[PDB]
Amino acid sequence: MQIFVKTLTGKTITLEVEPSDTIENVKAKIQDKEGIPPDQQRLIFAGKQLEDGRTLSDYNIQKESTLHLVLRLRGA
Amino acid sequence: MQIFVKTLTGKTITLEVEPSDTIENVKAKIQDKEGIPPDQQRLIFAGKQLEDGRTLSDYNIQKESTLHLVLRLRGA
Amino acid sequence: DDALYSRQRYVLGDTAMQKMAKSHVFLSGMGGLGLEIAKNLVLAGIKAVTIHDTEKCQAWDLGTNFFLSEDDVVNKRNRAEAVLKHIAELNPYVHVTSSSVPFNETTDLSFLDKYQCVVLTEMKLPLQKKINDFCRSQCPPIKFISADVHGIWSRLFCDFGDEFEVLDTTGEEPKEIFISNITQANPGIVTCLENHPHKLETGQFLTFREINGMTGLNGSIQQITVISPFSFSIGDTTELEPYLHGGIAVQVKTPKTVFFESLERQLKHPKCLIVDFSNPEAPLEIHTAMLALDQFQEKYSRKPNVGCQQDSEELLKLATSISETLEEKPDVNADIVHWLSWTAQGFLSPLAAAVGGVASQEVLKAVTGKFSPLCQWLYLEAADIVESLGKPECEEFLPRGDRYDALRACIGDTLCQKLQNLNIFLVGCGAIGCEMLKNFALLGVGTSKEKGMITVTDPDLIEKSNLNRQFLFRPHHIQKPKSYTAADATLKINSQIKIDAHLNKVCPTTETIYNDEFYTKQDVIITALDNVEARRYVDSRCLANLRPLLDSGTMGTKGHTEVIVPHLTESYNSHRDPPEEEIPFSTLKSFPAAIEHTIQWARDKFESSFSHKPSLFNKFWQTYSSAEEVLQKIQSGHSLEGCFQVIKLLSRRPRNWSQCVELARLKFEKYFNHKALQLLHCFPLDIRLKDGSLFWQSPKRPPSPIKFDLNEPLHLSFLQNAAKLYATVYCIPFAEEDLSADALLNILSEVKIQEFKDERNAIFQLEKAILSNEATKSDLQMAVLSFEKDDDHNGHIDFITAASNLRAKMYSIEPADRFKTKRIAGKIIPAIATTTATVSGLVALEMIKVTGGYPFEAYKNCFLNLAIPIVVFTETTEVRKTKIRNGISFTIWDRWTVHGKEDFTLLDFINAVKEKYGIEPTMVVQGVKMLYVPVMPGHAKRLKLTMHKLVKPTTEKKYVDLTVSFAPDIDGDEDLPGPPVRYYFSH
Amino acid sequence: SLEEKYVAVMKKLQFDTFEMVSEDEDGKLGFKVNYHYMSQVKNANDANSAARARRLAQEAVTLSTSLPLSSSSSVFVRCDEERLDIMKVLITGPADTPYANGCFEFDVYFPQDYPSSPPLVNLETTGGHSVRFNPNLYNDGKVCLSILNTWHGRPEEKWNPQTSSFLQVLVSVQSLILVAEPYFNEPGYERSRGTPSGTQSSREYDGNIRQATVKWAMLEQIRNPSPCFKEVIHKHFYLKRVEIMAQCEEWIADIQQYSSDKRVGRTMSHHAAALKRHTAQLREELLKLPC
Ligand SMILES: O=P(O)(O)O[C@H]1[C@H](OP(=O)(O)O)[C@@H](OP(=O)(O)O)[C@H](OP(=O)(O)O)[C@@H](OP(=O)(O)O)[C@H]1OP(=O)(O)O
Ligand SMILES: *P(=O)(O)OC[C@H]1O[C@@H](n2cnc3c(N)ncnc32)[C@H](O)[C@@H]1O
Repeated sequence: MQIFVKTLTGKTITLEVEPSDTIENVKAKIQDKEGIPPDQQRLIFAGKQLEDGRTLSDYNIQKESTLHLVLRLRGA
Repeated sequence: MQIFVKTLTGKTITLEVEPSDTIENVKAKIQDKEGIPPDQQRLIFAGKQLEDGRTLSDYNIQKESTLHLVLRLRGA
Repeated sequence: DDALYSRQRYVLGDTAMQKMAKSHVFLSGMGGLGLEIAKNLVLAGIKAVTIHDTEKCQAWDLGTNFFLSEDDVVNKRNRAEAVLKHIAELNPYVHVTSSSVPFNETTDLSFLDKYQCVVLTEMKLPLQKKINDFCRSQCPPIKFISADVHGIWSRLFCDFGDEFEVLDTTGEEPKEIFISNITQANPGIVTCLENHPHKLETGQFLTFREINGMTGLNGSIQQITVISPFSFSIGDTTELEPYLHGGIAVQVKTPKTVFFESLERQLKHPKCLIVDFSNPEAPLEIHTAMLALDQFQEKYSRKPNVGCQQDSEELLKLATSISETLEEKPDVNADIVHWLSWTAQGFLSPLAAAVGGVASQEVLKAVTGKFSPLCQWLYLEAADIVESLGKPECEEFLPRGDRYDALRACIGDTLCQKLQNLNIFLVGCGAIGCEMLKNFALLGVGTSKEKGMITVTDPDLIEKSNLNRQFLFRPHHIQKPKSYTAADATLKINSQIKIDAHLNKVCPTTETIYNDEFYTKQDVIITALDNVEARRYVDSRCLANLRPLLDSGTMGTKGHTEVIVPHLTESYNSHRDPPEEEIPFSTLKSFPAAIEHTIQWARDKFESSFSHKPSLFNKFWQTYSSAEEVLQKIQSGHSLEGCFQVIKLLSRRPRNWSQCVELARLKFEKYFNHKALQLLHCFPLDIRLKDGSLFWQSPKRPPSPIKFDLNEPLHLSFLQNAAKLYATVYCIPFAEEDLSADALLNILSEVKIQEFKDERNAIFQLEKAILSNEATKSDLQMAVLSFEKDDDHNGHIDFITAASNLRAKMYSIEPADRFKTKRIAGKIIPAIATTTATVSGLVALEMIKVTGGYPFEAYKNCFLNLAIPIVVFTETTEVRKTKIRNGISFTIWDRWTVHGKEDFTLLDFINAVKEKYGIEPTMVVQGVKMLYVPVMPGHAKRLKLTMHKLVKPTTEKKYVDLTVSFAPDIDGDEDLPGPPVRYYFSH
Repeated sequence: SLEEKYVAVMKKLQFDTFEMVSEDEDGKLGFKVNYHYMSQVKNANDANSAARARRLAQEAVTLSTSLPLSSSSSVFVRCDEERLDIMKVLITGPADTPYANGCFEFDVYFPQDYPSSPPLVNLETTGGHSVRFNPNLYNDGKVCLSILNTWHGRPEEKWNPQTSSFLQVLVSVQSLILVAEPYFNEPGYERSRGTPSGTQSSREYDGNIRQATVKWAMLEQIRNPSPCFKEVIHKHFYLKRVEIMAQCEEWIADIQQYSSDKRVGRTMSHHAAALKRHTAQLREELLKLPC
């Protein structure tokens, strides 16, 4: 089951996941190629942020769907 | 004669050894208990890292003592 | 001048800055939207800007324009002329002109070719079509932009001709990778170093250099095909030599060509941009409804009347007719049409502000081509406000004859009345703060005489560079409190505003004045801070008072908005932030590989040499009055802290200018000559490792000693700055003429340079200084400096740049200019007005969502990056459920209470907790000061102590809050966290 | 038998607390003892951190009993009576090392965000920043360990809040840095292991280290013991006086055997003279030591 994530600044990543896979492992499999801590990244899908512990079936995430990664800012 | 052990993950392993047990043996022996590679199998008892050829009573260690694990060095 | 565009240069660049000059842009229509876009564009600093309006000022416009006043309304001036004076006050470097030439179908468009971009506001659609057709046919084509706002709806359109060229897709700097292995295969393979994945995408371009073995690849360009995270594919390499080592690759950017459409062609299938994936189909319906409204306005030459049901039916029929005509034939949202009909003639300020910010950014994209422009439509709206309103009465939306008629038509009188009674608290008066104040003034927040009050605190004084982004101040306001200047500027806009301004800085120490009752009196808190620690502190403070909290942050073309509501959402501390990384110490000290390494090394050396040592010297010599006393104590063997360093510094104290010059020469020699020699001596070049790999392999780069030479401008600047700093630090006066190259050359003509290779010596030198009368009280004083980035004459930046370039040349790495090094050293945050304005609009928009007590679903959080450009909206985090044991659970909003007395003891507290909440704790700490831990010795008897004595509180506080924990159900586990408990000393 | 008495006595002084900072009515913090990070402690006035308290509370139970204790080497720890974010740790040089019966005090601070970040570690007994006792060490007391450094490296070589513990950090130090051949802790020179040049370099390094540690590890401590560890120091050295004297004489005999060399003769003679000078005073310092 193929899935894509597009973070800001135009970066798009290709991921392989399975529906019963839970969210903490979902965010874990991106660290092997990006290095960001799983607790350091926020993931968004169709306007609902993915809470820890659930799985893709909970959020009805299908093949070739697009999720995004976001970060907070500090400057003012 | 078993001896207690405290590893990095904190679990207290206590496995039967012999007074004549040489560390070459334990290098392979404890490998799969956590998958820890032999090079990363860096240990100390009496606060001192051990040597493969010597036996337990060579250092005059007692039964059911407790030693600890450490990992590979790397500098600044 | 960089003193005005320091921040802007980082965002744009020098070449884009040059293209920014010699620019002319035409504007039509100075409504609220036109006013704010002109303000933003003037803040940008375009050479020449032309504005136009044929209308006249009216009293109703006072609620939409913050520059108009009663006199202009009385005099019925043309809106183009009544403001032309004020806009010039922002930037004298900007030439501004007004016009009032009537516009119609037969008006000649030839004169418009003078400019290069045109933006239209409040214009009839067919004439816009004609203008776009004319402009797009120009050679070169002239950029066209259209935008409008009606009620709670806005429309964005763009056209840059059939073909456009962009010189930078993203603006993010290319990264650098190091080569671990290369395979002479068809196609070739290159392996990344251990760890550090290349993080690339197939199709990108790159260049190489400094390759051993495969030297023919140096200076060439390939296209990649990523295979693994640590490997990829390149062109055929079978024809070259074997890969020995080395090799540095960096991405090569490429310009991209985009395409557009005519307005009319886009009208049959607008290419909108999705900003919310919950309803991706909504923008098509919004476009259809906007088209139907335009058709109605054309047909009846008027806007629909609020509550006029027949107009609603006619507009719905028109929308049905248009929707089927569309290429895709979308559905019809009757609610959308009804709401648009209800508030067609309204006007909302924050939405206009955000639209203006994004439009100004698009204008910058048009004039520079720096970022990827939007293609080719955009629609923003805030229907959630009226979504929870149900079915209101049109009577509440009727105007009463005040400046708030438009907003009353937008939302209803009662909501506005609630806005005028709000006590709001704001922290920080940065760039976002001024926009906040402007929006509040336009919204009439807190204008009620009975109630409604604003509090702002900031210790900062006005700075020259800040005026580029902060508009509420003026150049003649330099070195003045920000709060009072901002308050006066806001009060000038609207007299009814009641503002409280402070110079205070929020921090744990000043918590006394900002006591809990102060927070409770306030209704909501807004943050505009630049550091995360203040965010955490304010969030923790407001958590104790259960008040809504709002936060936003910005950097360049990126920003984020967060909303916090008690009992419903999570806190800021519920999520972490990426901490700043630090390079391994050994790399900075010995083997730098990046320019920033040398920059930080120079900064740290400056700090050590000019702050730490003088401070230690002064502290040591204020500790001991008599130097002879110190010598006597040393001779008697008494240990003294830091004695050797300070005595070495004292023995090496210069006396005159030439001594300072010699000291600078010696320090230069040691810094940039001897270290390389010692490193080579300890580490030869050819030494290998156990695997045989050479010690001087990448990323490590062998250094090289470099000989002194006065002729070098780098040398000259370095020595001049060092001598000035030494003279200042030792408080020895000098003359500027001494800095002449000839005089310094004469000074250095007689100085030797040493070659390259305890208590008794220190005592001897101290006694020699004593007998030489070098131990006076004035000698036991030392100047201490502080780093300054805004001072253009202290030479700190010059010295740091010279040192960084010198150390870079030590390791033969490319140097950097003044401004890049200045930004890197100062951690300067690039910023621009467009993003700040847009995020301010978003915050103001959600402010009324907070005010109305809307349900959880209405609130949205926004993340955006105008560089792409891209905008995303989400629903905020729901508060999470946290259970402990026996089904007992709590959230972040929980806090338990205990009422004690004068003789209350610890066992009493423990038993009372066990009874009231059913479970007995195991640990108590007041903040970070621990009060009882059973593990620590002697804590058992602490159970029999008065809480007043054990705590020692302040008399003003009638209570205290403590941290608690409970034993886990199974041993070997962490104590289960619990909500903090507020103990009361009495009833 | 003597080692048994030593272990029994030192066991009771394994862990304890002390009063290091007091407050007036204004809340100002007065440091009764010398500390390295007083500025950071004063600046970090926020008590927002709470998970750190739970983590330290869980840790202290393990720290009360699990500390190593033997005649060869041991560790000691002191903490504040009220605060728990500050800690002084004393380490002794293990047996069969150039650090035999040394004494080394380290300042450790715990950041507010702990355990999200590794705690701060520094050495204070550096002889006034004069001596570099180890390739991974520095005159300022800083240390080269990637495990503490939060840099790219490896995921296994980072401070993982879920797994890494400060006690394991202490355990890492002894047989990894405090080794019998610290000159071979420097990368690149282990490549030349077995060559006579490396042997001579290691010998010179060892003599330098031995004289440095006899200077700044026993005499300085007995003359000016830190108040937190005065009694520990005195009770240690008093029960070890004869053994320490014998081993010192052994070192003095050992070093002079290379004075006949030419490549390192001058350094060896310098080290021998210094060591004899230190031992002369150390003898009487021992003889005057009360029980
Ligand atoms: O005080 P620091 O910033 O730590 O710099 C010191 C200092 O050099 P400066 O006085 O030029 O700053 C030492 O000299 P002294 O103050 O002790 O006389 C010098 O010692 P050397 O003269 O032996 O070079 C040492 O260099 P090193 O650590 O190589 O011994 C160097 O350290 P950095 O240049 O790395 O800061
Ligand atoms: P940018 O610098 O434009 O905006 C930040 C402004 O906030 C002020 N500020 C920072 N930190 C504080 C605290 N703790 N209290 C009050 N004001 C603060 C800066 O001075 C900027 O004006």
